[PDB]
Amino acid sequence: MFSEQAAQRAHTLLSPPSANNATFARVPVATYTNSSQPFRLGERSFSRQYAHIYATRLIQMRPFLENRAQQHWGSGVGVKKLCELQPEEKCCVVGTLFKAMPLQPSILSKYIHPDDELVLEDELQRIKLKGTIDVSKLVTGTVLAVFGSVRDDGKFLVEDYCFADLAPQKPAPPLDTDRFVLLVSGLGLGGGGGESLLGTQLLVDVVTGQLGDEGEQCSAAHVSRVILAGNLLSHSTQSASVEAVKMLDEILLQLSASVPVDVMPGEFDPTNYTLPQQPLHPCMFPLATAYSTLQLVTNPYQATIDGVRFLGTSGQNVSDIFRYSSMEDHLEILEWTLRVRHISPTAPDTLGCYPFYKTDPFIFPECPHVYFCGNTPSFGSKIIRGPEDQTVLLVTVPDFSATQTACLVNLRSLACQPISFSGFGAEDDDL
Amino acid sequence: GLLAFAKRRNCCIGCRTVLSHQGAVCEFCQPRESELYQKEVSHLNALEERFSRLWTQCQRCQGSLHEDVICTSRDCPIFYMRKKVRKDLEDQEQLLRRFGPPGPEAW
Amino acid sequence: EEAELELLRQFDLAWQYGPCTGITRLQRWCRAKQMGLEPPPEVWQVLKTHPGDPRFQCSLWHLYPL
Amino acid sequence: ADQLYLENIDEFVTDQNKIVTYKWLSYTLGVHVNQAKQMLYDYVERKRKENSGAQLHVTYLVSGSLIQNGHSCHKVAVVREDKLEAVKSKLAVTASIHVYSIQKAMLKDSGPLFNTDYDILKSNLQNCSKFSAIQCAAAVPRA
Ligand code: SF4
Ligand SMILES: [Zn+2]
Repeated sequence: MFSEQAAQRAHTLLSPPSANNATFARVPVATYTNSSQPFRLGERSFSRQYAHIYATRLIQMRPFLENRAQQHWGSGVGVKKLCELQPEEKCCVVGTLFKAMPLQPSILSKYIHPDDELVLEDELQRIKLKGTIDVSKLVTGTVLAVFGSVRDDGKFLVEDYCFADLAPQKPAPPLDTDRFVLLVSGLGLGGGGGESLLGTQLLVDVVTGQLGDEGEQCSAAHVSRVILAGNLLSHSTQSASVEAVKMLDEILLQLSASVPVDVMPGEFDPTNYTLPQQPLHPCMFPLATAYSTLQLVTNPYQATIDGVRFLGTSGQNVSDIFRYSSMEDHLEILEWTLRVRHISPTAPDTLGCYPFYKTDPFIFPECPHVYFCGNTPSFGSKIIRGPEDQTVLLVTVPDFSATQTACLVNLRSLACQPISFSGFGAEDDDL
Repeated sequence: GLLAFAKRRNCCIGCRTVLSHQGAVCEFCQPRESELYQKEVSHLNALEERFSRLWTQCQRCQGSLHEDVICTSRDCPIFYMRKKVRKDLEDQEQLLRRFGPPGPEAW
Repeated sequence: EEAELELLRQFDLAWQYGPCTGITRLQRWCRAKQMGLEPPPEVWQVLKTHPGDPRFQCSLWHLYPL
Repeated sequence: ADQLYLENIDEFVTDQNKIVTYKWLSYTLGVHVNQAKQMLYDYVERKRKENSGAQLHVTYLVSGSLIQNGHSCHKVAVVREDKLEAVKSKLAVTASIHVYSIQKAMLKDSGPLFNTDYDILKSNLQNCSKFSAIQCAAAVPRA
């Protein structure tokens, strides 16, 4: 990929001065299209209630689950509404989960408890559930189909159940010369060390073209874009924040000089709290708004970068699922989120969102080629396949303040390589 | 009586001086504006977090997640504490539209 | 009138068009038409032969501090 | 020619008792970055061949590929003067070697090497792509 090509030449720099030194040029970004328009909210009227969201979620997700239960259990179909069930008869039900957990805090670290019930709910009534089903892997808000019978105590006995699955995916055109994309998250400007300072300096010095030989300068010239994904100012306590926007403005100036940059709000960043987070206001960045290479987006970000389509968050859905479930692997939680056809199924019950009423926008309408996450504690990447011809690369971006690691994504081979930065510390090997 | 014939202009967010035009900042306190935007968006952020914890608690006290809430229980603190945050949010959202929009929306 | 005020009160409580006590009446009529559940072409034909009256173009409980 | 920057470095280092990175010695003398690294290597080679016992400390940079557990990572490190060859033998592929800094009296960690670059950036803010090896085209002040 990158470090293979970075040694492909001769080395000139352990030498006395010369007449000329080589220069290069940044590769063109001749196609780009932002398609994150359902997350940019222009009107923003509150004063509705959260019942309009669940109803449109069920009404939109129902035909997918009917069409999958047909070909997953046989076209001798027995799909039936929750009220028209007769005692001890084999049928399929399509509904919404609700997990009834105590230890979840009310108004007046994991939170799973050894006893907690699942309830299948439709628009008119509910029913309890027991049998062969996982009690702690599933969360409230998933829509699914299920197979079984109504027993004598009013409960329901489950044999097997199925999720919605992956959406269709059109193929991408192949590329001629490999272009790279760099992904960073969580610089933590405001607190978090001094080795993080030299790490941030060495990272911007490599990507801008100040560091290393003609190998590194030829290979960093091919990096086409830069994406910064959330949690730019890590905060120690709210009640500091004014002096940090000055330094963030300086860093975005030093990056806006050479590359195009995309900046996203995070868990602590001066924006709203609900989930389609709106872009940062330009009045906090005097210096960096001189150039038209800096762009400010928000939370859920879609794009079409050179044919390859991207979609990502700053890691607020994945940690929310991590709170109220039993899965630990963040790459697994990201793939599970992909499997139920919903970016954030736990919303709104433990993760706040805007009260939409026309259409729920967190249902996947297509399949992305790349799908990344936000502030995960360690690097990971994987390739997964669909039932049809659908392949997806899954990346979890590490957190720069502890690991000092970023990710390079190739746009022609579609692979991801880590990059790590480490200056020497107070290290003396004679003690 | 006279109290209705107000509005059409708002006072400076920095030093409370009534003036003609709709801009939020005063001409003497125009420089310090990034700090005055920084201040009060951490208030909108904390009102947003209080709307959502309350209006979904009624859904769990009611039983259903798919139908409307009707409970005007005068002995519940939940009622009329869920009524005032709508207006706090209504007011604090409109104070930040004094500042322009952070981008376009018709693209 | 007095027969048109029961048709709208019957459209407002049918559960197969949605959970609607926060929005207008014509917005819920167009929401169901987009998804095309089965809106009937009579709850439209009284919301056109009237102006902006608050006892036609409003949900049943548009008072009522809920 | 040579005596110009040789005497400039000999008064910056040993008289004013300062810490000279390559970016400071390229913002002082108005030089390209790679030529500044070559200048520093010239000075250290001359004064280390002359005497062998100077009050001179160096710090280098080593970059290149590695495999920890299967995966190919790319490790970049700013290294002292004792531990260079072991770090060079741990790596798989080598991709960049030059010089980073010189000193008079030995430091304890990588503290002031950020203070120097930060302060010389602080007053020199309208140019950072001026001596950069990559010159993009669409980034010119417009808005
Ligand atoms: S207002 Fe209070 S009592 Fe009524 S449903 Fe809400 S939480 Fe329960
Ligand atoms: Zn003022």
